[PDB]
Amino acid sequence: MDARAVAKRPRDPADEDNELVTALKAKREVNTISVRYLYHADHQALTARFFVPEGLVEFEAQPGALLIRMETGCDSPRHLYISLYLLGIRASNVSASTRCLLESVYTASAARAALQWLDLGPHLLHRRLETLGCVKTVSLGITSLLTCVMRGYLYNTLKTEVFALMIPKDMYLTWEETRGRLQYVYLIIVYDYDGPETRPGIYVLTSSIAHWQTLVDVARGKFARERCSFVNRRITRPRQIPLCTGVIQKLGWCLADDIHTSFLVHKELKLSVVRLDNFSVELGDFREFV
Amino acid sequence: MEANIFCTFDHKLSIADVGKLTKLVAAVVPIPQRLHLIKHYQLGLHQFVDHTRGYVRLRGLLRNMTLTLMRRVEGNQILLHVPTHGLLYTVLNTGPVTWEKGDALCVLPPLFHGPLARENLLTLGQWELVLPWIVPMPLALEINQRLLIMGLFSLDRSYEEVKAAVQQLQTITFRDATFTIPDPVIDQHLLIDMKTACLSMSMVANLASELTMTYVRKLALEDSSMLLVKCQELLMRLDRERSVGEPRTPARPQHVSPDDEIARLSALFVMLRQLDDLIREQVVFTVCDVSPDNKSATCIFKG
Amino acid sequence: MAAMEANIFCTFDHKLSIADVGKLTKLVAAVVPIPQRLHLIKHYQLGLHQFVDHTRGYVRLRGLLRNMTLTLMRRVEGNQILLHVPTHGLLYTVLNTGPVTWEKGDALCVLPPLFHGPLARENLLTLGQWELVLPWIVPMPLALEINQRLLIMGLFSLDRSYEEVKAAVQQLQTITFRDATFTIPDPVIDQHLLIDMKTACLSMSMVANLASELTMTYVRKLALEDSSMLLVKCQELLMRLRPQHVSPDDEIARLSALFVMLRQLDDLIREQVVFTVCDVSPDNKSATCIFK
Amino acid sequence: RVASGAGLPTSRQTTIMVTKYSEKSPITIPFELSAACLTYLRETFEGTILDKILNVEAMHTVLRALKNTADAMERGLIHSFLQTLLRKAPPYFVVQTL
Repeated sequence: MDARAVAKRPRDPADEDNELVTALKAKREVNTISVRYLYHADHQALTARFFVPEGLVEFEAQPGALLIRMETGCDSPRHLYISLYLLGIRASNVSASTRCLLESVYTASAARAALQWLDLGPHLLHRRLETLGCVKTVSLGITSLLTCVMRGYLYNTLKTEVFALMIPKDMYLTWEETRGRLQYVYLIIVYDYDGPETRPGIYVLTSSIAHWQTLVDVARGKFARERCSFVNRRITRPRQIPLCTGVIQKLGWCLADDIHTSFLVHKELKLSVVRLDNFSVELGDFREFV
Repeated sequence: MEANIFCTFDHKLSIADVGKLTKLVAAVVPIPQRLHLIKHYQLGLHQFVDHTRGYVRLRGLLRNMTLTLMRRVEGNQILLHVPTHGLLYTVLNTGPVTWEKGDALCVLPPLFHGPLARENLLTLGQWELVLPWIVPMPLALEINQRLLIMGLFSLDRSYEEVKAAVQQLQTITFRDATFTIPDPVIDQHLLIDMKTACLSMSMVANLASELTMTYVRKLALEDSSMLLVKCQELLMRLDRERSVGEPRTPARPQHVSPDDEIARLSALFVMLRQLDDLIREQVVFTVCDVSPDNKSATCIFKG
Repeated sequence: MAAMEANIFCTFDHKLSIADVGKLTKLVAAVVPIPQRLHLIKHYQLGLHQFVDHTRGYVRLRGLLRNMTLTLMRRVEGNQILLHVPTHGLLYTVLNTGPVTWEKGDALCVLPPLFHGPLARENLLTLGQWELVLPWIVPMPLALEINQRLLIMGLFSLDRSYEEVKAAVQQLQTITFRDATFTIPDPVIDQHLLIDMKTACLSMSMVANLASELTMTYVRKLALEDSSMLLVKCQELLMRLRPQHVSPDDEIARLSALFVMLRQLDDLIREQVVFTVCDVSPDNKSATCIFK
Repeated sequence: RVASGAGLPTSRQTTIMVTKYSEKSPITIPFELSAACLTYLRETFEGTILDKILNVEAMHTVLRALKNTADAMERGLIHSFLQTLLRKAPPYFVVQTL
């Protein structure tokens, strides 16, 4: 081959005409559609359309929320897309005032019954849950078309605006007074153990730690209270087999400096939340720890 | 242009056989080692098929094998392409179980059952193109637990209770289609792979007993997290509240050789390393949207 | 600030000889951990050397590297040093440092260096009472052995008298692998290693409770009727001289928690892969990798 | 065939037809180029006397790889062709018996 084939600078797609234009330029046809600049041709982010019942449109109508699929023992619907905020009423982490606050908004023909699917089972919630990503461009309707972000930065179409993730203040915690310039986000479910039933809490933990070994070690200190309940239930209840004090999982990373407290106001109701700004998405598997 | 992996055959190909490859335009294909050219013998999982070796040997080799999706079937060539991490990649639903949106799919070696059903698509002269199953992650955790319990019962068999309990583990039941998992045991005697694996759990289940006793009593003196005192009584191993037999403390090792005690710890973790391949299931794809009739679905690559 | 840079420039402040600068050309594509990530870094921050302590504890040095960001070496000039952060998933090429067989297809994990059998060790570089130190990249089976034996050193020290412990350490410092001896730089029992036991000590007892009544007896079931090399050999290692509960619905879930402890107990010696070899060079002066 | 006398079996016509097939054996040549040699062959810096020299070696190095790749293509064509003949060649004592 010629040396020009290797000495050449890499081809610029912007220097090339759009592929739809090439078919038109060869025949000089003029369709009513303007293909001279395709929209959404440049997106590192990945997305998927999610048709959702209208009873879960609340709060998510503002972009930036953690969708999580919830498989249910019923064979239809097979996979309801619970909002992370809707799961907070189940959480013991939420303050009793905050629990009574948002819960009034969630009454619906469907969402109010969605909580019943959690209570019925015996197995732990993380076996049902599966993280999906983050909201962008809600369709708003009787069957709203949520657009999840599997990976990459959230942003408005045509890069007009960078959407921010909304993490509720009650679930948030810090591992250090002096954050590093980078800190990965980790959604975490914690299973405290009690007689009749477990009453799990929810946590989101930005941390400069990245390696999994050092990450779980600091959690073994702060959650040692539930850890004491974990071994205590084991000696208490043979045949019963509780497992996992908690479940770390990677969710993304943020620049730390961009973080600042904020609040969402749906249906004229303030709700203070931590607000990651330029938050790239990097989801990972659930990682059980004892 | 795009990077590709050519994989020409050797046996003559009927034109009708090439049309079966047109049904496999985009499906997972294991490869023993990355190369720019691969013989069709190396192609597929069939290169590592074994007789006496059990399912564990396939999974232990397949985890090291590099995945590679099909791109464009052509004449004498095969255009394989290795997925890049962080990008979406459609996969054919070769897996018996129907896919669901958002699941973390992960490769497992095939487990064809008793009676004949779906046939291998390419029986090209003795060699045949088997493919690994694509399964959702929660089921992959489930199938691995089934075979190991069936190996725990590989010894005892004459009793009716074990004879029925294996039949229940043999029959999985899940959403939509149900399936049956073949018994690793054959002709009474166990396959060597399950025997190497079942003993690897049996070592940790028993060697950990006496060895951990001395290490609990000393570290528990600090009463830091306080749980270590409860950990000391965890080792009594019982359900009923036994009364006045008077060994309330767990039994402890005695008269061990000073050097052999070190070797017993070396004999402990080495069993964990042989056992590790069954312990974990790395994700390889994460499906987003699913095509109707579950024929195929887009999946971002992982790993 | 801006996302931590993929490309990092390090400039040496101290004067360096014309001979030493050519060693950096031989040092190209080395794995160079860095502390804080920044577009321009002082050379004193560069390398592993600043974390050394008078205690010279190896167990802490193994931990601190795992929080550090690895950066491959690239393109040395007359002073500029073009460190390049490896973004995940790309197929990087990695020049080797420590003498080891490597061999294609092994997983890799960065570890602090283990001095060779002569005990002689010329420094890779020196610069004004300061020495560059690049942690070794090792095959995964090698990393599992070097990491577990330190845990054996801690548990053994918990009981037996200090005189017998130190004599055992010389038996433990050696680690043959691929016909190549290695030795730990001053292994130490310490609070950094004391926590390695407590996370293990709780991990051990949980397996004894999660174990099935059959699984503890399963090896004894085999010796009663069969015999083999692995069976007879393990029988000396531990045991002293029909199931009662046929509950498949219990065992299917009882092991499910037992697999959790097997994940946690392995993680004390398991570490995240940093690279995955494809084809070691026949010269064995370079290697091909991915992961990140 | 051949004519034969009376009282003997004859030789009815025996048409015979056969079809040959074909084999295949593609080859490939990897070759490496240093990323610096590419970036110097591509971008051109200030016209300093030293950079022009390094740019000249960067240009010749690509020809050293291409011509080596072409000669390797011929060595492999001879190698794959001779490897093809060796599979087709019977051991001599069989050909002598035939």
